[PDB]
Amino acid sequence: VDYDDGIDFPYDDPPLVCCFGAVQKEFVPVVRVHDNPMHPDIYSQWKMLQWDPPEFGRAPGGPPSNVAISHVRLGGRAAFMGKVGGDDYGEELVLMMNKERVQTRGVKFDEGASTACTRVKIKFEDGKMKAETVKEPPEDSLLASELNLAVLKEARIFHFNSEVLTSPTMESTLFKAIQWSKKFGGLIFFDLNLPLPLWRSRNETRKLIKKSWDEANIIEVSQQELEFLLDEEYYERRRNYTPQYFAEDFEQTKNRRDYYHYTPEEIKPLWHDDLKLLVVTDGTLRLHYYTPKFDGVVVGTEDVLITPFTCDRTGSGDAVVAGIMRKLTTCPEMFEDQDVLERQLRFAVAAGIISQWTIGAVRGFPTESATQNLKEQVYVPSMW
Amino acid sequence: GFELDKKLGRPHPFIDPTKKKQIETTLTSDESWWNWRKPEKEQWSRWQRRRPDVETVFLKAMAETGQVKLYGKEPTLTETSLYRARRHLFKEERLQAERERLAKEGPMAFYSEWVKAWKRDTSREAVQKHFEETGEDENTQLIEMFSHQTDREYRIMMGTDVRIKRDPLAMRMKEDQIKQIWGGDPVYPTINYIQAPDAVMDFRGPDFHEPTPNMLSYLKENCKVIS
Amino acid sequence: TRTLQWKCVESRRDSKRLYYGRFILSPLMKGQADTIGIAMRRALLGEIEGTCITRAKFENIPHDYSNIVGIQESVHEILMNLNEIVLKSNLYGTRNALICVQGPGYITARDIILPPSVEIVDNTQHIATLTEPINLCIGLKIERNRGYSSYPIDAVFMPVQNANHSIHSYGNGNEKQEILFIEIWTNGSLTPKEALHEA
Amino acid sequence: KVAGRHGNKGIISKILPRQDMPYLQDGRPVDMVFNPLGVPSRMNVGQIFECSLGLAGSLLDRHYRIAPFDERYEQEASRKLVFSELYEASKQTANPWVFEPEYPGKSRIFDGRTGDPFEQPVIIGK
Amino acid sequence: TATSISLGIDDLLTIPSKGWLVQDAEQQSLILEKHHHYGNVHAVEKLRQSIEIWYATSEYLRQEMNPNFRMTDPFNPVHMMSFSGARGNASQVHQLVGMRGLMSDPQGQMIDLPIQSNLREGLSLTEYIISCYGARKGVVDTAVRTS
Amino acid sequence: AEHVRAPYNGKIKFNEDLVHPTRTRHGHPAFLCYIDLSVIIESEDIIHSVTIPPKSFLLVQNDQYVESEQVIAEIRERVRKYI
Amino acid sequence: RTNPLTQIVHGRKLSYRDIHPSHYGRICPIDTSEGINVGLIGSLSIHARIGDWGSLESPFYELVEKSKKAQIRMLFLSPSQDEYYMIAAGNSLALNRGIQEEQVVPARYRQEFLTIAWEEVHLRSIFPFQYFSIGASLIPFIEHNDANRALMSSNMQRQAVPLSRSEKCIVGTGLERQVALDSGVPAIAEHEGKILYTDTEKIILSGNENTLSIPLIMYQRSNKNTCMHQKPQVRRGKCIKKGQILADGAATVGGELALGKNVLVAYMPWEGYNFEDAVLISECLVYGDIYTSFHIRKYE
Amino acid sequence: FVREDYLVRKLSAQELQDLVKGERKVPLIVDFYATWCGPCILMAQELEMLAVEYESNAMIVKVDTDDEYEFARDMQVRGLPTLFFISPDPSKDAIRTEGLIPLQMMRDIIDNDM
Amino acid sequence: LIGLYVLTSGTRRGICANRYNPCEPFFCN
Amino acid sequence: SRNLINLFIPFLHVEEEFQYIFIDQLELPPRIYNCLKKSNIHTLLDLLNNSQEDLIKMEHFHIEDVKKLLDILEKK
Repeated sequence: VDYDDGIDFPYDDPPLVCCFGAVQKEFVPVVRVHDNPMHPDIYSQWKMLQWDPPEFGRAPGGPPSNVAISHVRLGGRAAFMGKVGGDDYGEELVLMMNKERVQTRGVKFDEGASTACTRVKIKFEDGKMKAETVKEPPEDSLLASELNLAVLKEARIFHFNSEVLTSPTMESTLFKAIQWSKKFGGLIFFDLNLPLPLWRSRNETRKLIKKSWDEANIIEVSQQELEFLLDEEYYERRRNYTPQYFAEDFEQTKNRRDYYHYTPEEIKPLWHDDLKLLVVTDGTLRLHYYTPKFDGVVVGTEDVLITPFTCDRTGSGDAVVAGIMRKLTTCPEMFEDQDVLERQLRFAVAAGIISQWTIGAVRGFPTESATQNLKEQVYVPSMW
Repeated sequence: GFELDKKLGRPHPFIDPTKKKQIETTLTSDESWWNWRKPEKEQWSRWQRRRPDVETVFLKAMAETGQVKLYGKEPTLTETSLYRARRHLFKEERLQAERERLAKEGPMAFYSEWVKAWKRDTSREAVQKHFEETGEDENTQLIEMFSHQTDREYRIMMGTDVRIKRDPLAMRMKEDQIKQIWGGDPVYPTINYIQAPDAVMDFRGPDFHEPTPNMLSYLKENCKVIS
Repeated sequence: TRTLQWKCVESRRDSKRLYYGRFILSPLMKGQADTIGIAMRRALLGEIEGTCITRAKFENIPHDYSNIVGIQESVHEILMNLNEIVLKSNLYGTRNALICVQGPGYITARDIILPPSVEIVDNTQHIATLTEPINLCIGLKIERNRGYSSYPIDAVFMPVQNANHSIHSYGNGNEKQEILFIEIWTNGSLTPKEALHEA
Repeated sequence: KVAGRHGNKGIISKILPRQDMPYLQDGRPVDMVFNPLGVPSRMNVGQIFECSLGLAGSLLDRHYRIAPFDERYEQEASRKLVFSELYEASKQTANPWVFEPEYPGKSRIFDGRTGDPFEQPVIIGK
Repeated sequence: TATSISLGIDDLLTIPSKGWLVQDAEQQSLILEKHHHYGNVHAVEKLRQSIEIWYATSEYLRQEMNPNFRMTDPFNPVHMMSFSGARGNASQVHQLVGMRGLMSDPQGQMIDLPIQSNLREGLSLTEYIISCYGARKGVVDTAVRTS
Repeated sequence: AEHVRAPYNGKIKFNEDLVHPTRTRHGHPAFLCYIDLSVIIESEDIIHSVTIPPKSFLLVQNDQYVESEQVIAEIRERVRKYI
Repeated sequence: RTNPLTQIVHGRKLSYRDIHPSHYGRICPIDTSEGINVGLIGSLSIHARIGDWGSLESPFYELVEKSKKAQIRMLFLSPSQDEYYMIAAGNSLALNRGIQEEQVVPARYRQEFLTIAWEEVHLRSIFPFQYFSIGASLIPFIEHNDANRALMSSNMQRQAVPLSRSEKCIVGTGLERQVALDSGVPAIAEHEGKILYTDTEKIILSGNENTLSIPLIMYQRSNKNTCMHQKPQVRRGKCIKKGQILADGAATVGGELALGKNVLVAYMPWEGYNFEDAVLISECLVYGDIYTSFHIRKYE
Repeated sequence: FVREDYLVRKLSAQELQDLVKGERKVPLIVDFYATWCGPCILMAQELEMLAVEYESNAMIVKVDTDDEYEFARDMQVRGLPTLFFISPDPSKDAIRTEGLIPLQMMRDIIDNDM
Repeated sequence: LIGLYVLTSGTRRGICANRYNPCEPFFCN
Repeated sequence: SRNLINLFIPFLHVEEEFQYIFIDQLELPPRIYNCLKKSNIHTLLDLLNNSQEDLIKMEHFHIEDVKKLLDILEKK
């Protein structure tokens, strides 16, 4: 807006990344309707949905603090920008991030608020129960004057989710943070992770995210989010088509799973000038990538049935994003070299796979050497 | 050069580079039967990575200090096999260098490696100068230095015990070198295995079946036994 | 002043019944440190005496595996709590001591009536919990002995929990001198320095 | 008669005073001494993995509950788990004898009778 | 006692070339299995090749085991126990550091799945089940043999 | 049976007109050797010769590249199979 | 009733010599008798179940095509249906330039072993303890043991004496907690509520205006003259769910089977006192009461 | 004769409607969950323990989002797990929490704000 | 048998005794 | 016997006569904070485990920076 902040410094390696939003424990934001529910009380059956998940939950994302923790464990450096209350739960969240060696100088305390607590009022409009927000939680109440500009000056990637778009206060604060980061040369990473309200209608969501979509240099979306934003019914019809008499080629006879790679012309409504990399994730199975110059897909895999009693997919979406951010900062040729980009994205695939082998997102985030080991075990040496 | 290194046993290529030749051209998969053709795509193996071991780690550490020279950046299976046969010779060389270094610097300078809190100059001349200006001989100063050593540092220093004689290279290896002995972190995280030693098993956790009803109470509940 | 010196280089108090000491002795001629080390270790672990409760007499108890109304613990649990009580004494002979208490409350080691030659090491050591205003009288016998052994109490008299020593080269081979370190762990009935002198 | 969980069964033949037992580089005497010639003939290597990991757990205040056939994750999974935990126990407690880079799982121990070290390093564990 | 021979994971030494040999046998099996599916070899030819290639690989590992010890680790504890004649033979040592080879089902025939691993590396679950055929038969024969 | 393995890396050299084509019991093409064939491997340092005795299978081809310890030659109940 | 393990495995025995392929996942290939009944008394596998025709059934994970509801993918297969499914026990952690569905794994089919592509696999065996009995499933690092020693280990664990003081193993397989729960040796709440009173003899638990008194076994003799004894594992004011542990029995600590002790061990010859299977021990195991046990003999 | 294994009741949106409109004396805690959500397994065990602690001094209920998706969205549920703490005093406003909060934090809300 | 084998396994020889190509005490009884 | 006794006489000789408070929660200048992480210092226990002489030896730490840290330290 006006000037700089802090003292210019040689800025130790690896380059810092900043994660913006709400620090929460667990809290899966992406919620849709699944048609295969287990017993409502016997939660010992619910693990069967971890190894036959709904498609929107194949590699779930989470709060931005998950990405920061996962990024640090993968060998990077990260700082979290956000607000917590001055109560005991607020200290626990900060102590969790300090233990994981995430910088918390960008975390502001609000001594008059209770962490993760929203005051709402219950109404009975048209014979139905609804709630409306009376006072937002401290997590969604960071002000622009409370931004740590030293972090925004140092950080090379600014990362945020669409959960901040559900808060009037955070949305205004978000666009001041983006302005500062761009002024200092930072790249903007938009990890969509649509919360429950934003799944209601395509047109309302497209209007709501359009401004933040246009400010982003890197975007990660799931296959379900991308199809919802373009046309959900066209792609479902496309998946359900079966030739009447004979297959068009030998591969169509095998009745394999659909890994459709969207053409850059289908993606065109969502492309803009400043966008450097679009990644569409089909869990860890496929990573479709799109650049101004080229596009392609990285083939991955998953194995949660290798450990049926400890598998938990929560947080695996954050590990994939953290793995992308770890390689983008240290391998800047990823943006311009296709072969280099594919090799580096296989590192992100491996991180997602390991993350699904432990109960709890933070508890199961993998280290760099474990991720590198799994990548070399899974892929043939020519693909490393 | 060569043939003098070979005669003396100094590090040298097993095959003289001057008297080394290519292997011409071999069958190019069009002059070959099907069973001898290379697959078009590389095949996953589970044996595609070299097995980590102690010999690989020690040879690399010795290559960086110059004690040996290898053909390339990473030791071959031939070089690790040869190291296994002669590894005691190289360790003896390192142990001898530590003995000569102690005899040169004196006990104060040598053992101050394991007394971090000691900030006085530990050179032989400083030890002598302290003795003249204060009357405390070298043995008195050494006893004073060891009074500032923690129990953690003392246990590390036990590698210099004259009966233990730990490999000096082993004593100064960093964590990133050591963990390549087994090949780094396990892909399956160890936190899955870890349990508190004083934990009480929660029999209503997700990995437990539903509680077993009392057989009599179950029969009465389903109306097959009357009170 | 002396050419050959010894000193405590570290003395630590981990708890009331866990004492640690480290000692240095230098300079020694080659081979002397090995002779001192093994002889000192064997003396510390096998020749130092201690004193503890050797038996207990209960007033109205059928056997040591019964229960008493008003005591949370059983009779057998009482004996184990008596077995872990650390005492100190310099004198020999079978002494007797007494527990004569009225509940409810916490019976600890500080509630033992000790003869003038015997002392308790840790006051807080737990004996029993009384949940009723009852009368509990227990007679005790105490001995000072070596090694290890009304209801008999399996006494382990040895006060040195562990010992260690290391030998390091003093330096250049003028006379290939050596440095000896000795580490001692005791149960508080005597300090590590006192154990070193007694051995 | 005593036994481990790997078909290693033994009969107690001698009870020694603690000062006669072999002892570690921390000074602690061992509680039992097993014949190492019983392992190659019986081909039960699992007791070697367990004893090393047991020592690491005791020094780290950890217990381990490991489902069988961990090699399905990767080659030498048990070796990686045991060696990494041994190293962590050695680093955290400052007990370098617990993980020897020259011969992981083994350490030089001393004769309680004489104080001399035994010539070759010995596998120790819990 | 004074020397104190022991046995660690590191002492269970596999010969350096096992990885090369196992990978070569895997490649030949993979190519033959493909051409079996194409109809270029028949099922008996595939059966013979699988048994014979892995038996020869296992026998070559056992042959090279002693010279590797004699040349590179003469005082290896596992080698000294068997080579001196004190305890154990090459076959039992081969199970620890070589490969367990091919097992036979109760009705004479062999199982068409070689056990590539050894006890130090750890058998896979399928390999372990196959090895239970040998264990069950081994005690049955010994009970019959003494009777 | 006995298997002849390559003692060095290199290029196999022999006259394929001195041997008889055959199909092995594993379904592979090979040669049958009824003479004392001289097979040459040209390695990185020297050139080395392996004598192939008669009544032996030659599993490699002329000019083939072989690795050390690779099987190159073989010196040499009614069961029912259901598919 | 020697120990909690012997109580639980006795009822799972199967009385009738060779392992058959149809046994996998139903009858343990290791746990058998030693002597002349070998192969004629076996054990049921951990996940086995008796079906609707007196047949043993084992659960497998079904790999279903794209177009099917397939609510529960875990299905129990009787031995007749087993031969005609392609059952794989490998994993899918392998990728080359091709596609994952074309990678090959070892599988069972028609009572033999093949190597097929993943896309031809019908079922997966995914349970870690599927193929073995309880005794074999308590051996950590069992895949590094010869299968003959795993049989002798199952027998020895059935001869283990409960000790006066009990202690959890540092290293276990994770099945120890299941044995503790199913043995009935500990005390488990039949009702939720709060703990009001505990002593040596009883624990008083009250929940939803209902008070329960649960007696505790003290120094009770078992079938084989071993000592059974329960110690409270809860305190006053502690909330309990139905089915949670209240007291620890003999050879059980914190809801886990605890048949032994963790002791410092060295592997070396010592003057012939550990010749063959002989074992040399320290006096500290004697006066420390590490391996002291109670034995109650009844005379009539 | 056999005590039920689970204390927390699952309610429909219509059933939850009448419970909130009707007169209440104890604090009402409403849990939104889904059987496919991994963290809901952990939350389910904490709420069962909270039900044992608060026998009749609180009422714990749960709502499945697979069955009452529209109702959850109108209640401002942004993700799972989500808890609503509704006071028996009709003037006081309800408290919505997000994430796997500790059991002690639930007790403080019920005791001090409910 | 192992004790006798270790006892009578003599000195290391050749390249196992010296790092370099060489281009001991004497006892009266 | 005498030599053994002489070895043990000398022992009888006498002689003539914050973990849970991290740097991030302290409102420190960007230059001070970025330098503290340069030395792998995260918690205030590690900050108080380093001497004033040790704090100077690290790159880009000045004398005025030490005083500002102590001024803030006295305030909590």
